[PDB]
Amino acid sequence: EEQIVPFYGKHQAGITTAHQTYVYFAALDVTAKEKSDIITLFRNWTSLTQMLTSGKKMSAEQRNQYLPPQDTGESADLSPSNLTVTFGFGPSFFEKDGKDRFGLKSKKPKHLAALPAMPNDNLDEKQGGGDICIQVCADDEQVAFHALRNLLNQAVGTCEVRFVNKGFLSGGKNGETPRNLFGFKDGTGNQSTEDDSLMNSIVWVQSGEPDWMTGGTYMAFRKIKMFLEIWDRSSLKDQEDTFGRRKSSGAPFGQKKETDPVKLNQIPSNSHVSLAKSTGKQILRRAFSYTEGLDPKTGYMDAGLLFISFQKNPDNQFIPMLKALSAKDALNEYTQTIGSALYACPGGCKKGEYIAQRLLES
Amino acid sequence: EQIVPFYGKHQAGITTAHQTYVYFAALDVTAKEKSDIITLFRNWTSLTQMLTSGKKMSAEQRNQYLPPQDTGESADLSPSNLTVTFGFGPSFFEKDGKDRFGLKSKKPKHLAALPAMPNDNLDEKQGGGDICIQVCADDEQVAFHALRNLLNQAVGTCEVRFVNKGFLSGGKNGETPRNLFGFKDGTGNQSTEDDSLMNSIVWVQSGEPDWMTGGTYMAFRKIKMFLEIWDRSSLKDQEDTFGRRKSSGAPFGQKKETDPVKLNQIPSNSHVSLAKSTGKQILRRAFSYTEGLDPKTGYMDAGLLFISFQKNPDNQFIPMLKALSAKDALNEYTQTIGSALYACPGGCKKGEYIAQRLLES
Ligand code: HEM
Ligand code: HEM
Ligand SMILES: [Cl-]
Repeated sequence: EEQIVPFYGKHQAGITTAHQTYVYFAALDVTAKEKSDIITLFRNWTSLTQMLTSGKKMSAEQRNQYLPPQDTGESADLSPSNLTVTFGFGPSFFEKDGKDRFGLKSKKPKHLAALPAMPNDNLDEKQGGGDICIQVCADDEQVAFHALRNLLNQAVGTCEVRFVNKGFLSGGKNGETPRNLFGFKDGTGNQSTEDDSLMNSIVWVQSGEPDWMTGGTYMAFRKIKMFLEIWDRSSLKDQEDTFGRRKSSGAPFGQKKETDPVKLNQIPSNSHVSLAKSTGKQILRRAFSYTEGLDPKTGYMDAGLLFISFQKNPDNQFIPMLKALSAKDALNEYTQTIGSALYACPGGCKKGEYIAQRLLES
Repeated sequence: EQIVPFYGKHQAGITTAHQTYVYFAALDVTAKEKSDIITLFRNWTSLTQMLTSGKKMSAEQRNQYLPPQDTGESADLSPSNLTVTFGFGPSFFEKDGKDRFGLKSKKPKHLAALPAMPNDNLDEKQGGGDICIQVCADDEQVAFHALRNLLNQAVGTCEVRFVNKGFLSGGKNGETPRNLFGFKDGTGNQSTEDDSLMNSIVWVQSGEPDWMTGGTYMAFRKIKMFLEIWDRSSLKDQEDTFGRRKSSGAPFGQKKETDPVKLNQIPSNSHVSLAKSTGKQILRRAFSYTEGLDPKTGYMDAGLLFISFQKNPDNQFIPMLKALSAKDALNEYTQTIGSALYACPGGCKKGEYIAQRLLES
């Protein structure tokens, strides 16, 4: 065994866990009618995820060769590649069209609502929302896709799949901050995910939420198109100015080191770093780049960021950033948000329990 | 050092060990003069050399008012066995009966659109193209970085026709990589380290324009794979479709993946049976793709970027295509939605540029 990340724990993996290279990110709508159908679904997803992340090798026997294989096979020879699978629920899981579909509204999390419309949104409704999100990460795309596929396979009959995105973010060979598609290092401003205390104040829900959220968090999702062709033709100055860091070093303007503190009065008031840091709030950003062939509409490379961030309180920590950035981020010149969602992520699973058990009345 | 020589007798990325990631693009030349194309090929040479060598694109950082020459996302990354391969389609040589660039006298012997086959549902905008670029690396970000910087240099000269990307992970202990059907992919290929076998299967050695010497032809097919129909099929149906066992990858009746196929032991209509029975060899070097939900099926949109190399597509590849399109069991679970044939020049010598002998220095 080698690249394994415990599935069971105080929290779900794939949040504070070291950033893997690949993500597959899916949203589902529950079409089933009874909570018991959903319990079944969550039960099976638990077994299978445990199996997948542990590197438990599925086969060996597979009796009755007239039956479908229970596993799709393409990961048979592959390392678990730090596979994590994270689950969350959107507003619509709890209340859809003013109806409480599953008797769950009394256990609705404190901060779970659609994100407010923002300026420069060009949201595709079908590229956001959804009853359930599944975030699958691994250091190997094939491993990640294998997981999503086997998980989605189990949801046939109960859910319809709403969207499946995938992305990548390679870190440096020597552990440097991974660079996004704008050539800039991404994640410098995050607090240390290995600092349990900082993660408890930023990410982890500890109280003031339904019990099933304890050791959970909220996940904000934004699919943000990045106009590479316009960016690439911009001067280095314009690029650096857009962010308030230098491209190479990743250092804040005026500072020498990437990890030096940002000096606010040294970067434009309209820079991405400036706007986000002001407001004074912290989130845990854990984004991945995407490319999706040619945009049929522009004829250019369809590319962007799968912005994913975790926060114990999206209203206090994330939305104010979103408000500030959408107003006058210099970055707005080179990006546009085309998908949006907010998910509530349950606390971790204890061995012998299933995901979100405490939410569907065990 | 995860570097693969760019310069050599052949272009890299053909017999070179299969990397995990590919970006596969086609371009149309919109420029009018050969000299524009020479410039394009000259620049692509410098940049490819630079990129594949792991030369870290630096030296200075001045004139902050200019766009940076390099996009930067690969700054911290190993070259990850980056290879970049170039080829040309029929349309490079002749468009509308006219010879666009004075190149028809050096047209390769076998370069034509593949014939339409039964079951084809070709999207014309998912195939053809004047120039293909195949970018492979063990790291998607490195591969995308290369394509992007290469395409960036083509602005003004070409328009991009399509960009595909795919993956195919080999086992932790070097097993044959499995495609999205869970089956090992490439067992039947001869050894790419057997120079003689590669000379008879892949490499052009004579009877072609001189710029093709140590070149090859690249057949491309974008083949959708219906994962949801496959997944619901019995193991028997799956194994029967191919004529090998899923796990071992061994031919029916044999114990080992590399044991010889015994034809009278696998269905008449199995993929392996029909392909082998043509008596012909190709070099398959495919990658899986996923592209989100198909808006039409509502399922995963997934398949194979089938890429194969052969010295003579008319003798080696087309007869396979004929046989398989007729009655391959696999036709139940796949459908070809893009097609192209490209002629790949011989390798570049240091101080020369790609396809120079065709464009005449
Ligand atoms: C929901 C939208 C986004 C939010 C809420 C957001 C938020 C943030 C935050 C909080 C920081 C750290 C600032 C600090 O406290 O020091 C940051 C930095 C940064 N963001 Fe974003 N961001 C968003 C979208 C994007 C996009 C589309 C890009 C494009 C690549 C991007 C690139 C960067 C870069 C390069 C930095 C450098 C600072 C760092 O990561 O340490 N962000 N962003
Ligand atoms: C129509 C395009 C294709 C052609 C021309 C083609 C050709 C071939 C050839 C020549 C072989 C070697 C057989 C032998 O001599 O032992 C082979 C084997 C195989 N093909 Fe294909 N193939 C095609 C499409 C596909 C697709 C879409 C898949 C998967 C979806 C696939 C999966 C396989 C597998 C699993 C094997 C056996 C393992 C191996 O020896 O490579 N093929 N194919
Ligand atoms: Cl699917």
